[PDB]
Amino acid sequence: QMSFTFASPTQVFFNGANVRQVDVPTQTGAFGILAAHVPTLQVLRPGLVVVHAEDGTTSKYFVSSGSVTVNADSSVQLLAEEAVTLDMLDLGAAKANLEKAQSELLGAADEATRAEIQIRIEANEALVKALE
Amino acid sequence: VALVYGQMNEPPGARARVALTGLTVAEYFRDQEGQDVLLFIDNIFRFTQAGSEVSALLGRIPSAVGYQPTLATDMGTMQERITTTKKGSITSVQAIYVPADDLTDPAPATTFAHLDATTVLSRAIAELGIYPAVDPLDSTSRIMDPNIVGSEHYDVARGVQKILQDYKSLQDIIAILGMDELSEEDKLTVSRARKIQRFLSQPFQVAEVFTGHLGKLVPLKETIKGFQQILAGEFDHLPEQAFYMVGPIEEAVAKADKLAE
Amino acid sequence: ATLKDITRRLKSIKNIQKITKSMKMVAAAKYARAERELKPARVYGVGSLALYEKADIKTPEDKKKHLIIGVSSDRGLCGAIHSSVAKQMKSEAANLAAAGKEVKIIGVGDKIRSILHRTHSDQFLVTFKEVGRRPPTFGDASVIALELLNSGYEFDEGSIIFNRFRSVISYKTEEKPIFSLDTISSAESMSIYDDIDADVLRNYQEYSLANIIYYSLKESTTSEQSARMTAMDNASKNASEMIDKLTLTFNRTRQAVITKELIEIISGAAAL
Repeated sequence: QMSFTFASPTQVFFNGANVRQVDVPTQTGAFGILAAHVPTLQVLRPGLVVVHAEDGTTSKYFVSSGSVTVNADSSVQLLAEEAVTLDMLDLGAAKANLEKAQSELLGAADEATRAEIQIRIEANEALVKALE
Repeated sequence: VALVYGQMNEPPGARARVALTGLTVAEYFRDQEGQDVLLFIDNIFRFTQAGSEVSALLGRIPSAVGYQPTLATDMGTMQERITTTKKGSITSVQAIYVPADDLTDPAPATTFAHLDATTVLSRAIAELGIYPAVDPLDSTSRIMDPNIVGSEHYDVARGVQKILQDYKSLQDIIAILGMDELSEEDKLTVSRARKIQRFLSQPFQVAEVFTGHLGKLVPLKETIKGFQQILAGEFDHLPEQAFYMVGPIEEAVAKADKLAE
Repeated sequence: ATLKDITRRLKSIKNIQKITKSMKMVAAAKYARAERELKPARVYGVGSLALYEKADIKTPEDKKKHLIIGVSSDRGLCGAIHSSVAKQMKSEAANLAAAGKEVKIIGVGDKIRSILHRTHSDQFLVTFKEVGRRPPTFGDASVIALELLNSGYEFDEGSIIFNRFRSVISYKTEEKPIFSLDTISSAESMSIYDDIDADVLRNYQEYSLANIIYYSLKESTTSEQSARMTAMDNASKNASEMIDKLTLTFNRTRQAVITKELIEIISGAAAL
């Protein structure tokens, strides 16, 4: 059916395992996936993987960026970039960091600099929305 | 034992005769009882040095590396009086000093021309706990030959020496951790040869007076049976500690039984 | 020889033997670290190669812009690694000399540009430095991707010549297809697939570059440490053999010097 091979440059999750539903939680718009699905290739967001492996398990965790690729025969490659868990995160660092991003966004002048501070502040705000 | 001490403070004329004096006492034991005698010479190099200094004092032009011309002849006289006869079996065990850690020096050249076993004692397997560290891998006996000691004895001895050589190689590999337990055969031969190295120890009767480990005499047939039953995989289900300082193999069985508490 | 000469030679080779055992143990420790790091990065890369194998898009012909990515070590002393990499690189360069033109290349490490100061000293476009000192990570592979993309260059085909790791003793020098422009991708198989718009697929393509470069760097560093441990093991063995031979000739030279001096003194005292 589907093989949800999750990976990240630190470690690998479920590589070669029968999974029933993966909330693939991306930039174009966070969408679930089941076994039979249309094949797709999409990049990720600072966003929120919710995996469900055949038994109603709800394991959610946070992903910086990466890439999802599914084929006809459902081989779900979710190659993330930094995949952290809810047992790994804190709150006040993200709060102070989004305040710093707000201040530097009020201080930005160049378009590349404003784009970097916007992706910084939206990573922080979707991060805190994941936190709370 | 009869002691003949020719001390260093004596002139070399009185030190090149110590081997001759102790050999004369042992030749009394050989030729008037027909006995199995042991001449233990603590040092063959000081015998050669004493003969060298005698022939230096007598005005003879010295030989090669500093020795006497008569080196092989003097070693011939003594080292061929210590041979066996039809009646007795004098046998020299002799502590030997090699100069400059060299084998091609003339005093070890003549000595190894007369030697037979060369058992190594060392500290490496002594710091492995085995007392004393008689190295077998560096001890090349001439009598180790199945035409002389038998096919079973030589088969067991080749098995033991080969399995310890393979353990030394696989010990290097398991120390560098390349395949980390390389195979089941690796772990099997490491367990076997670790048991064998623990089994090469023997409690000695001269160490009985201050250590309670009683000293056993182990005859040849029991050594053959013990190492054959260890190499045959018969006692694989025993711990390695059940072989350290035990005489025969059935007492190693009883030690494994008394350890299982 | 003289006696002090062989004493100097034995001192030198005993030091080289001890330092080569030190390099063997350092290569063993970094090999164990690279091997335990190799387990997640292998699955990551074979997943990327598996999605490009199921989406088995071919290569369009009759175009120019090719790219060879040499990924190997910066500091050598590790065997026949860079020889095989340079051989494969110039073989693909001679194969891409005919009917291809833009064989402008990128490479990492000092050894790749040092083995390329002569044959393709014009065509090496960017070079990297300090690989193989620290273990390879993802953010430095991001630096490689930024110096490939933001330093503006466009390419349609080529290869990422990476040192492939296979075992403790062996290795492999072989390529991976680097599908490069979206037109190579969006030809038929992406038209079968879904959500294959140009920006999403080209951001996917840049991330595929960072993916295969991460896989290549950790594979090459693991092969580096394995072959370096092998080379220092063999060099310690050859140095120990030559220490044994030079100790034998030192001893026979020592005995000859003692016998010569002795014959001179005895000849003097006899001719007196």
